[PDB]
Amino acid sequence: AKHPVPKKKTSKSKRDMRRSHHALTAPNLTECPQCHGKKLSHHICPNCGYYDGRQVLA
Amino acid sequence: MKRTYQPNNRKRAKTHGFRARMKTKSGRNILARRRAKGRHQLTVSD
Amino acid sequence: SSHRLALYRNQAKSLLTHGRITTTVPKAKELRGFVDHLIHLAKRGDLHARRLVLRDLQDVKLVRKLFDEIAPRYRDRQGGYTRVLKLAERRRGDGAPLALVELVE
Amino acid sequence: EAKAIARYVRISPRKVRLVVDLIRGKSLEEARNILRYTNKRGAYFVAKVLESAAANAVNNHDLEDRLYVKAAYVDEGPALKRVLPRARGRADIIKKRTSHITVILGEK
RNA sequence: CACCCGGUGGAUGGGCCGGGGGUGUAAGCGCCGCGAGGCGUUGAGCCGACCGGUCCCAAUCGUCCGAGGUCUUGACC
RNA sequence: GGACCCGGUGAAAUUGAACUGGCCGUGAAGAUGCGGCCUACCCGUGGCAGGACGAAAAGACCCCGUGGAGCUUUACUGCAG
RNA sequence: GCGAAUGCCGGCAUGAGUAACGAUAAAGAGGGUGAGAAUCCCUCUCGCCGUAAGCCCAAGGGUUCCUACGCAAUGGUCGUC
RNA sequence: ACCGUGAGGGAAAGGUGAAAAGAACCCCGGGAGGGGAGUGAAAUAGAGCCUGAAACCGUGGGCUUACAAGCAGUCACGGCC
RNA sequence: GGUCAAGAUGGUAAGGGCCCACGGUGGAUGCCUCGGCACCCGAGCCGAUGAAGGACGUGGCUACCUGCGAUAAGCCAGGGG
Repeated sequence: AKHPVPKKKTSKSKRDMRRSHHALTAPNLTECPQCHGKKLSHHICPNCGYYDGRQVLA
Repeated sequence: MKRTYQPNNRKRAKTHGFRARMKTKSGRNILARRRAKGRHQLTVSD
Repeated sequence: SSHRLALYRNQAKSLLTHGRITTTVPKAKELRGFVDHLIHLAKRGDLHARRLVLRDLQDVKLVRKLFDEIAPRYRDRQGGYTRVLKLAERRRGDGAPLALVELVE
Repeated sequence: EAKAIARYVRISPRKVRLVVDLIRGKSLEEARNILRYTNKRGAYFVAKVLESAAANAVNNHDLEDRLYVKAAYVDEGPALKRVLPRARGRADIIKKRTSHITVILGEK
């Protein structure tokens, strides 16, 4: 039941152009609280446990 | 759904089986046909 | 509906037991207030109070355990007996920014 | 300068593509946290092909850090021609388009 | 998505707290009748977003990017 | 409950090709592509069906091939009984 | 001696990172193993059966059954299952 | 092999090298696979590994791109390379 | 030297179009052979002293291919080496 389907080879060009507006953007991350290193902006980690309280491990 | 496949040892077998084919003119025919002709195996062989 | 609850339920449950679990953003954000709320009841502390709290949780051990046990360790404050903390990672395939929450202590 | 790679790599060439198209031409160590703490799969992978990269060098291609990725790319190839529901009659297979993964690591 | 207000020198969420609204006097003990129940305590109890207090809770800490000032003519200081 | 935003996976018929606007005219007589004109930045996602004479299928309705196939009787002939 | 036969055969793009996850009987938490676990193991809440989502005899299919190792592909995501 | 209950249909798929001398060892890694060494006339001859073209997906560079129409384009004149 | 007033050219590209270099994907291609095809000369029957054709079967250690078959990669005798 294919009422509507493309009608003209999409054009690489365009095609991609389409797929164009797309794009990523690296995690905004920051740097350790005292953990020293780069963490997920706002969180402890396999480097932390801190923040202000030792709520983790390592 | 009942397709048409439900095999029946008893059945299929019987129905078809070395013998029979044999017993027959026809059957026999093709059979030794197949045989050479092709190689392979055969019904009942199945 | 019956599910919203259920949750709050077992989560409220499990938690009190440990006092800080690991569910995603929201999930936690709520299990808080509620669970939270519940607390405030362990605080009220009595026939009633208990007859509620349990009403949901369903289970002496705890139910009591908290009402008596913890309750106190809180008798003073003003709600918030929980500190919902987001987390660094995310469950796979998914990619859900889970998070952890505890009874502010 | 040296380089990392690996074909017969199961994954969305495309997807992959975004991968670098980020950490792309940039400080080692640096992106080394992009893919460490970025998101979408590939990463993991991507990361990998950076370590035997940073390695290979220093080890046999030699000055650490001062390094990075002068360039990085990925190509598709071998497919995985995959069969699916017979048009409820005729076959309809997709293709987990294999995935190559090269990537430079030269020193500042 | 973009768009608006706030980011602990905060009242922004929730929490609590008063307030309203809503359900029709609760759980318990009490006192009448073999029982069923009732009557009381008790307009109780319980309260989802509505109006507003209070730093209990949770908006910590941190990054990035961003100007410099184009060519001619003339009018005035 | 999908649809929408995330992560993971990841098809499908049709399609010469294409950066494809409205107009009023036109041509084989119902044109984004030809003429004159008027609005006209580059891309996108959530949609809404109108046009691309959209997709499906070399019309089954039509006629044409001294095409074919089935039933009919005082059609032709011939066989069975 | 080839665009060119809705040509045959093979590869390769489309739509398209949108359409689908095969019943709306839902899950969630703690521990354990592992290079790596929403998707495995133990455990504790919770939901669905219950005339079945019960065991049984058959017929059909034939090692699919257990145990120790392992995940390349098949498991429409993972996956140590 | 495979679709067919059957009679029957009925495929695709060859090539390293002079010979394995077929890659001990060290490296990132769970591995595959990638970095060195060694064979070597050459391994962009490296294990479906001779020649290995096109289509089609990439990575950099030159030029070019936001008051603009046509697949095309081709004639003129200009600037960058 | 600052201010107003006007007048004209430039850089900036999310992807994009053309040109160049380097991969990947894909196997055309040439050349090649343990295989066919074709025509000519040789030959021309097997069978119960259970044929042609299969079944299950041994290799020390195993699916397949094989040659045998139970005295199963073979047991005797003579010729060649």
